[PDB]
This record gives sequence, structure tokens and C-alpha cells, in this order.
Amino acid sequence: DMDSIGESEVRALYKAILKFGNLKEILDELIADGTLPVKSFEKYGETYDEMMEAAKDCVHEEEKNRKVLFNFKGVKSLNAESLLSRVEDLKY
DNA sequence: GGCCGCTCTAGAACAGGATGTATATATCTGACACGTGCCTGGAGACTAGGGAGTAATCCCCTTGGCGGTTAAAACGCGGGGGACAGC
Repeated sequence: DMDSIGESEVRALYKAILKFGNLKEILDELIADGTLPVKSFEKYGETYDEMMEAAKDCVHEEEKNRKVLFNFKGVKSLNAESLLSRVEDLKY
């Protein structure tokens, strides 16, 4: 199962990173406290990085548009700007 | 020095998650039927001896009749006891 990701896990990850930024430090605790259902740590890591890159791409698409929700694996429960800002702000 | 734009706050709408309940769908459970394979019993064939069947004769038993006598059965009558209904 560890290579799959469920929409409930997409939700839980999205909320987690909305609260905590680069979860991959904490992420073991976030599984151990049950915030995230059990999955491969590597899979959560890569799908996090993937959506960070997709958020950057969304910002490039905004730049293309002028010169906000976007899906993960079709799951619409995601937006770029909140995550990107929250992650960098909480890191700082 | 003035006005408009930008930012923040407030209200409204929509969606998702959480929880409980109902309904539909799937799975199990069981028995019957059919198919397959193997083994055993039945079927077929042949012979010899014994049992059954057939025939005759004789003897004993059973059936039928007669007569008389005796006991049993049938008819009769009255009274008592038991059975039946009630409470």
C-alpha cells in the first residue's frame, strides 16, 4: 500500500504542511501521532517536493498570465500560494 | 491639501468531514445431479445328481345316521343392590 496515496492522506498532508511547513523533519512524528495514515516516508517526501515544484510552476503560470486551487493527482484540495508562503515563513 | 485606491474586517455561501443508518450486493452453505473409473457380481454356458412329481394300492379315519337318556338351557318372577345423576 505504501506506494499509494489516499485522498484522505492528501488532505492530511495538505493541512499538515499548512500548519508546519517542511513536514519531512517532523514527518515521522506526524505518522506516529496518527495525523497522517501510515505510508512510505519517501512517498510523502517526494509528493511534498512535487507539489512544491507544482506551486512554483503555478507562480510561473501567474507570471505568464499577467505578463489559488490546483490539483494533486486530480484531488482539487490544494493551492500553491498558501503552501509556498506558509512554508517559507515558518522556516524563517 | 484633497480624493481615490488599497487593505482589512464582516457577512454570506459552499464544501468537506464526521457519524449513523439503511439498502443492495456478494458470499457462503448445502444438496443434488452428473460424470468417471474401478471392481465385483451377475450373466452365460455346461454337467450330474437329487428331488420332485406321478401313479397305484391299501388302510384308517371321518362323516353320517340312529336311539335313548340326562343334564343343561331357557323361560319366568321378585327383590335387592348397584349404578347413575346430582350437588
